[PDB]
Formats: sequence, structure tokens, C-alpha cells
Amino acid sequence: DEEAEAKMLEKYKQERLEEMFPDEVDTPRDVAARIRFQKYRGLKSFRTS
Amino acid sequence: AKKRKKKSYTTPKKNKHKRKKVKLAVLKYYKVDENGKISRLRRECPSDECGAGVFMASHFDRHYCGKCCLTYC
Amino acid sequence: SLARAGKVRGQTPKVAKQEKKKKKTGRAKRRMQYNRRFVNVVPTFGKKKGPNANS
Amino acid sequence: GVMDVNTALQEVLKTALIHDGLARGIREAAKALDKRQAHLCVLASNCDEPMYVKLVEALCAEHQINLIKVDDNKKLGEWVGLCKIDREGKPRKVVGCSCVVVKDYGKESQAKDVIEEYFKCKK
Amino acid sequence: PRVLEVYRGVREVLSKYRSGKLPKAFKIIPALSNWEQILYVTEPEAWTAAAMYQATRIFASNLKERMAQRFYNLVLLPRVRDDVAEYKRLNFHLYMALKKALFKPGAWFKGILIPLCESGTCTLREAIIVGSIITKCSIPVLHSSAAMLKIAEMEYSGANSIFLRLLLDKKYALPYRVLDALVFHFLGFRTEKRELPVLWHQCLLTLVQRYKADLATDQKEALLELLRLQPHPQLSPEIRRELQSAVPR
Amino acid sequence: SSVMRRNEQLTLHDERFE
Ligand SMILES: [Zn+2]
Repeated sequence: DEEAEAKMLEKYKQERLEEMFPDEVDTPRDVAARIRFQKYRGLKSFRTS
Repeated sequence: AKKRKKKSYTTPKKNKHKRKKVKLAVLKYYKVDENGKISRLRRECPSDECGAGVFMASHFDRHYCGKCCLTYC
Repeated sequence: SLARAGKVRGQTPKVAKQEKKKKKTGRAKRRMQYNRRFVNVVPTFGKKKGPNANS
Repeated sequence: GVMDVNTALQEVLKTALIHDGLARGIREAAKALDKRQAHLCVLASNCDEPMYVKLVEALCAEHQINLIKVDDNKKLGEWVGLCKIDREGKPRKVVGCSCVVVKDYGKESQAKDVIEEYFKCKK
Repeated sequence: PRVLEVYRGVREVLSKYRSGKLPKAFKIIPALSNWEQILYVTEPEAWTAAAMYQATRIFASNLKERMAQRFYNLVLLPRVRDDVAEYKRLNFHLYMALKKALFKPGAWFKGILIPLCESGTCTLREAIIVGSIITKCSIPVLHSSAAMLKIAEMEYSGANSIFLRLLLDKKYALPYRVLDALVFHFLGFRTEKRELPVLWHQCLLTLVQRYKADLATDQKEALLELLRLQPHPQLSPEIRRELQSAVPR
Repeated sequence: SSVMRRNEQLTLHDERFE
């Protein structure tokens, strides 16, 4: 019963950290960055690339 | 101005080395007879300043002083 | 190409307004205005400070 | 025979507290007792170890020290003043002392008369 | 004679000391009789920061408060005053050295605090650093109260209010003669025409939040008159409101 | 020694300054 409330407050904290910081996701220090972000690529500009 | 994210990161430092606590160490200094006589298990130092109070740590072979670093065999 | 609609209004952080006491309205407001500019006058050599002058 | 022993004891403890003549606890209370610079010994009756009481009695009998026995140690910590007080004086630090040794006396005319009278009545 | 070569060698050791186990002749220095001559041979002005920290640890560990008193008065405080004036900050090892010197409060109060605040040349940075070092260390009530009374008795400087406020921040129970002396001190600023810094106002403030339960009516109105005669656009209403919102005894 | 005095409600400790 309280697990749903804890998840709801975790969702509130995630939304608060999503608005005051838009899309910053912390790099994990256990997994290599090229493995966890294997499918991610860099764009020179979001409109023209 | 621009704010920082303050990356959290967990690292367990709860385990730190601490010396073992000796409880009721006054028991081994003296032995008390049934009549009421006191027997001193440990040597008393004839030092210049800390005499008549300081007992000796008993090594495997030798007795050692803990205030003035007195040496014996 | 480009042409966002309502980017900054929906993207700005939302801060709620503070709760303050209500302002005097009517003749009381004009009284408070009058005894601020002409009654408790502060002597100044050049009068370089406005009403909203901050820092 | 005007004022009681259990107030003269706190008066002696206070006069020792100004004059810095209190050996409190276990280790200062024992080694200064054997140095013949100490005078009186006070032990808590509420004890967890009996040969502690035997050792205190043996130390008192060896150097003819008069022994005073009080019921429990937390009240003794209240008597001595081993408590941290507020501005009003409310204690939050409840630490009980077992061996209370009086080294030096304050020159008293009321508490001293009572404690020597009690010592003469006892002995 | 023959000991002079050994102490010259350990003097040369201390001039380049960084860490490691010290020679055993240094650890038995307070057990000596003519220890001042030995200390002058070891040349404390040429010691390093870690060596001086370990020297302070050794002298604090070996009791005899008068020797630690004279060591703090003669050696440690001039080096601190030289080091703050040069690098504008205190080193880590010397900071730990003053902490290990506060391992003995009695020699520290008469040796580091009182000579610095009685010299009159104590700057702001020295006062802030040292007062933070008192703030770090838990202190006896009687010792801090006597330091309070002594600071309240001596002449006013900009540095002294910093120590006074940071000792007020310890929030211990105060003897009432000390409260009388500090009230007399602040009432000694009743007729002063000198402009007072914000540190004096903050010290008086923290006094009024903490010790408002032990203020009698006469000194309450006296501090109200002090606020009347020496005002501040921001801090004086705070002290005034804390005065009208106080219960005695 | 000052003039104004704490007057009422208890003195827990004498305090040592001498
Ligand atoms: Zn030793």
C-alpha cells in the first residue's frame, strides 16, 4: 500500500529533477559509457543534421 | 546564474577500523583475599614522577611502562 | 524548419506568487501616496533615488 | 546534630569541587587512593560486580579509609554534578559514578562537624 | 657537548621533515629539565608544518600545562601570525596543530587566545580562523566562561567581537557574573561616538537570541536604550523584537 | 565586579577564576 505512495513521491522527485534540469542523465561509473550509450549518436544541430 | 546538478554517487564508508573496547580492566590489577588482603599481580614502577600508581603491561617475557616508556628485559 | 510554438512560456520554471497583505484601495491609497512624497520628505542634495530605484 | 549526613555529604562534595579534590569513577579513584593523597571513599550499593565491592572494602581496610555506602550510582551522579544543565538547569546527561574518592576537604564548620560526628559514632 | 651533535642532527631532520616516525629524542623533550636550551638548539623557527604539528601533539600529550603554556606563547603563536600575514590563509598541518593544542584548553586559552586578543594587532583573518578553531572544538563550560569574562573585561577591538560571538555560539550555561560583565561591556558602548561594525551588532544579536531567558528588566531596558542610541537599519529591529518577545528566569 | 545582579532563582556552580 505504501509502496505505491513511495513510487508516487519518487515520480514527483523525478519530475522535479526533469524540469529544473531538462535531460541530464548521470554517467554510470560501473558500466562503461560506450556500452550503456551504445545506440546514442551525436548531432551537430537538432534541426539540420 | 546557471545551476549544477550535484551528481549523487554512492560509496560505502560505514566500515572503519576501531580498536576493541576493554570492559572492566580494573579486575586484573589486584587480587582480593577473603580476609581483605590485596595482592598486586603487576609490577609498580619506581619512576621519578609516576611512582606508586602505574602498573606494568605484561608482555610474553617482560613488563612495560605506559607513561615514561621504561625498558627492562 | 524551426517554428516552435510556445517554447518559452511552457519551458520557463513555474514560480507561484507570494501571499502578501491586501493593498489599501480608494481614498486610503491616495492618502498613503500623498504622505509618502510630500509629508515625510527626505533631504537629498541631488535627489538621485527614484521610488523603484534598486541597487 | 543539626543538619543531616546526606546534605553534609553534598556539601563536602561541593567544597571538593571548588578545591579540585575529587577522584571520580574507577581508575583515578583507585590509584590516587594508594598514593596516600586521598582521604575518603564512597561506593554505590547498586553494583553489577561483587568483587568490586570486595576490592573497595579491601582498599578501605588496608589504609584505614572510612567507607560510605550510597544506594544507587545515578543518584550519586546527581549529587556530584556529572550532568549537563540548561540555562534553567535541566540535566540531560545522566552518568552514574561508582567510586567517589575525597582527596581534599574545604574548611567547613557545619558539614565537617557532622561528618566527623558520624565517623566517631560509626567508629 | 656530545648531545649537541645529536640535537643538531635532529634539527637538520626537522628542517626537511614531511612525515614518518620522529627520532625518539624528540618524544622525550618535555621529560627534560633544561628543555628550553634543547628547544632553542632544535631551532623551532626553521621547523616544517607537519613537524610542528607533531611537536604540538607531543607537548600536549605529556601534561605539565605550564610548559605547554610557554611553548604556545613562545613558538606557536608567532609562527601562526607570520603564516597568516604571508599566505593570507592557514595551512592544514598548522590548523591541526591548533586543534591538538585545543586538546589542552587551559594552556591554549592563556597562551593563544588571550595574548592574541590582548596584543591589539590581531587582524580580521586571524580572528576568523582562530574563532572557527574554537568553534570546531568542544570546550569546558568553566574555561569558556572565564575566557568570556576576560574578553569582556579587556579593551575593545574589531577582532574581539568575533571571538565573543563565536563563544556565544557554543550556547552553554553562563555564570551570571559573566553576564553582568558583558552587559556592562555593551553598556560601555552606550555613549561611544565611534561607528560600530556589523560584527558587534551580530554579536549583540546572537546574545539576544540565546540569553534572553536570563535578562532582568533593568538591563533589558538598558539594552533597549543601547539600541535607541546606536541604531542599525536592519539588525536593530531584530534585536528589539527579540527583546520584546523574551520571558525572564 | 558590576552593579546589576542576577538576583533570583538559583546558582548551580560557584565558578573558579582565581
Ligand atoms: Zn610511557
